[PDB]
Formats: sequence, structure tokens, C-alpha cells
Amino acid sequence: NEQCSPQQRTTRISGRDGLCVDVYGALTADGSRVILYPCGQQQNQQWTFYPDNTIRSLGKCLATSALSSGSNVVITNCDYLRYDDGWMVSSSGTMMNKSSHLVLTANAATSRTNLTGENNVFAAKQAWRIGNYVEPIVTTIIGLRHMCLEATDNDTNVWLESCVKNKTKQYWALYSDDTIRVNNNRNLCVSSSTDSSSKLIVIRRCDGSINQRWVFTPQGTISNPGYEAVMDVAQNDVYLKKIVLSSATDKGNGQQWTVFY
Amino acid sequence: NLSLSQSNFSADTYKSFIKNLRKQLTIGASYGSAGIPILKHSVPICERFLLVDLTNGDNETITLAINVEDAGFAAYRAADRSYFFQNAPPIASYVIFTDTNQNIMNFNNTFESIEIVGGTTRSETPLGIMHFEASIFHLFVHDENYVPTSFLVLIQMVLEAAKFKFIEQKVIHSIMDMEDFTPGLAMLSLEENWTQLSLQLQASESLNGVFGDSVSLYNSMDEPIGVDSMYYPILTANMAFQLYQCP
Ligand SMILES: *[C@@H]1O[C@H](CO)[C@@H](O)[C@H](O)[C@H]1NC(C)=O
Ligand SMILES: *[C@@H]1O[C@H](CO)[C@@H](O)[C@H](O)[C@H]1NC(C)=O
Repeated sequence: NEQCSPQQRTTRISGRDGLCVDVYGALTADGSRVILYPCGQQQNQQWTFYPDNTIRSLGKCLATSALSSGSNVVITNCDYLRYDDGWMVSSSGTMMNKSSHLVLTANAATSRTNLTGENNVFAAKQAWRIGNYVEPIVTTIIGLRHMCLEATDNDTNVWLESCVKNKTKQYWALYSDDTIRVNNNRNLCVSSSTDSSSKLIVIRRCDGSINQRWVFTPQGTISNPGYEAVMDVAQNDVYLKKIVLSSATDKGNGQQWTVFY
Repeated sequence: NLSLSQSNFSADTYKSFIKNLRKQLTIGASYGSAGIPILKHSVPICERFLLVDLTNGDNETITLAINVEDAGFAAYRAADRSYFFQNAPPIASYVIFTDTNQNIMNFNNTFESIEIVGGTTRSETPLGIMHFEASIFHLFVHDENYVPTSFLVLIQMVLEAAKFKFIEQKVIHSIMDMEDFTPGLAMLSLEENWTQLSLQLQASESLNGVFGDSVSLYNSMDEPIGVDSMYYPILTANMAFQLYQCP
């Protein structure tokens, strides 16, 4: 009965590179800006969610500051939002202002940045994990023929190999920004091709792009929502050593994956 | 009936069996924001049981009745005999295994009850092929000393595996290598929290996917991970269906 209608929950919000959503300097004036900052236990990184679709820290509401893209996300007196529909968080961690459709974004070339309301392109820098546990989740990723994804060729390529417990290059760090990182080189991300001639999924330097945003779906796929495609084993043949981005299709089993943590 | 036989037991056939068991259990399921199917509720007794056949190395078959509301075993049949848990739905015996000699087991279908009656816990009960086969056998002959542990084995390797891809994968690791295992904290924490995760996921619809209470799921290094929202891949790439909990 009452457990079906939780009245609030206080948690943290982490995203790009595992940093936290942070009211800068714990300032409380209306329009005080929100940034990314290393995660900690400070009050200015505690966000309380309420069933009115507000998201609050230091008693005030997370909000966009403009109707068009590129302005800061701020906190402001929640009474200023009385006739506002608030925030909607998608199942894939997109945080959207319901009215403007702008999404919470860490847009700069660095992670050490002001957070802004931008047009959604499903970039990794627009992906968020709302939750108190902010760390990357270390896991193997199991796919066709019960095999494990492995980082190969000095961490530039990725394909399926027989699972070997503790084999270093078969471990992945699942970050709050929906990136899939090489566990012992967390500056490298699984990436869809940046060359339009190739559909090959590779490993590249983490850069916040659409190419690097991956969603583990309830239907068992690894989806790139920006590119409306999923990870697939080339020709449903693990011995080809190629994982590609493809449109979703239930012809074989090469689009099925799960996590074994 | 959906079935699995020891003579054709590969990682591939086991995986297909679990895939199909999920499909059958989720006929008529409801869906929320997370997109993880929610089992049916208030199902008429005549429609409440899904039957699955397990065959051992002697070509001896048991038929287990699964309650489609909670993905738990209610009863089973072996030849012209059947056995019902104490806490099976009171009317179940008029609906399933009607043309058998029916018996009541004097314990509930819960891990807690089974562990008490058998004197042994899941953490000391090995899982793997020998154990799956032996458990079908012990249930077929209803060897009272081995019935409780036989349920601990089969509930986990069939039903808990259906509930959680993580557990399915553990069993697959075990079949591929013919390497037995006891469930660790990772597996046990999923089993323990299936109902709680179901509640929180459904409850979270009103809080932008944030839970009312955090749930602790252990990883394979025995570290607890707090899941206080739907935004954890160890939940959403793992839990295959939920108990109905909220309107
Ligand atoms: C959403 O955007 C609208 C229009 O720009 C604005 O009026 C409102 O304050 C915003 N609400 C939040 C919570 O960001
Ligand atoms: C078994 O479940 C029944 C409900 O059907 C309950 O009354 C009883 O207390 C349970 N037994 C134990 C000891 O868990």
C-alpha cells in the first residue's frame, strides 16, 4: 500500500566521467549555478526527489535558466516553479525539462564544467545515473556463444573471446554517463565507428560523444540510443573478431548480451 | 510441457529452456517505465500453474507446477504420485495432478522453511549438473532426507535463474566447465531481494525512477552495491521479470 507511494528520496546524481551534480560552493541564492565536481558527502551534492517532479538541493529546485540551449542549470526557489511540470527522467538516464525539452548536459571539452540545458542528442555527456552509489560498476559483458567481450590490440579493438576469470582485459567499468570503459584504462571507452564507411565498434579515448553512450536494455540489447542501433556480432560469427553497430533485429542471437559482475 | 532432459543438457539447451520459461511466465505481463515485465496477478486458480518437465539420467521425469503469479514451485508430480507444499494455494490440488496419489509436504516453498526442514543452507548446497540430475532423482523417488536440498537446487537452477540473468549465467559457467559451485553473496542477494526490487521499481514510477528504499546487491568480489533507483545495469540488464506489487 504506502510503500507504493514514496514521498521522497535523497540521493546523488553522477554522470560524465563519474563526477557528481554539485551546487557550486553550496550557494543558496536564486540562480546559483550547478557544476560537475568530484563526488563526496557534501550537502550541495544531495538531491531530493519528490513526486511533484522537482529535484532539490539545499532546499531549492534544480532548473534550467533559459528556454533556448546553452544557459546554466541552476537552483532556485521552488515557489517560482508552482505552475511548472518539472523534470522527467527517461529510463536511459536522460534528464529533461518537460516544457522546454532541454536536457541536463556537461557540454565543455572538460568534465570540470558548468552544467547547461542543451538540445538532446543522446551524447554520453547527457547521460546520468541518479543514485547514491556513484562508482563505476566493474563487470564482464557476455555475448554470443557465451563469450566475453575483450579489449584487444593494445586497447584499440574489442571482440568476443572465451571467458577467463580474472583475465584483465575482459573487465569493463560501467560509468554513470553510460560509457563502457576498459577497466584498467578508464580513459578509454567502447565507441561506435567515427568513420561512416565502417560499422565496427572500437575502443577510443573517452570524449563524451553519442558514439560512446550505451544502454543495457531490458530486452537484452546494448543500445546506442543516439544512433538508434545496437551492438551486434558480425555475421553472428564470433570468430570474425568484429562487433558492429546494427539496427535491432531478431534474426540470430548476436544482439543479446548481459552483465556478469 | 516445456522440458529439459539430462541427455540433452548443454549450455545452449539450458539457455533455451530458461529463455522459454521466461516467455511463458510473462504471457499477459504488465510493463512500466523500466520495461521489465511484471508477472500476472489475481489469476484464476485453473490458469495459475505452468507445468515444466525435468528428466534425469534414468529417463525418469518429474512435472513441476510453477505459480505464474510468483514464479515459485507449488507442487510436483512423479509417476502416479504428487506432492504439494503446505503453503500451496489451498485449492491447487483440485486443479493439478488430479489423477495421482496426492501428498502434502510439511513445509513451505520458501527458502527459509526448506532450509530449516533440511538442516542445510543454500550457501552449503552445491549446484551444477550432478546436483540438477540428482535432485530430479530425489524428487522422483521422494527420498525425504534429500527432498529439501533437491528443492534448493532446482528452485535456484530453474526459477531463480529465470528471475535473474546473473544466476542463469552462473549456471551456464557451471555447465560449460562441469564445475560445481555454491551460490555466493552476489547470487543470494538477488534471490533475497526479488520481491523488494519488484516493489521499488514499481513504486519508483512516481519518483522519476528513484526508489523509496535502497537495495543491497553484492558483486562477485563480495562488495555491496546500493541500488536506490532503476539506473543500475546490475538490475536492469539482470532482473528478467518482477512480482506484481503496485497499482
Ligand atoms: C523548464 O523550462 C521552462 C521553459 O524554459 C521553464 O519555465 C521552467 O522553469 C523549467 N523548469 C525546470 C524545473 O527546469
Ligand atoms: C508458511 O506460510 C504460511 C502461509 O501460507 C504461514 O501461515 C506460515 O507462518 C509459514 N510458515 C513459516 C514457519 O514460515
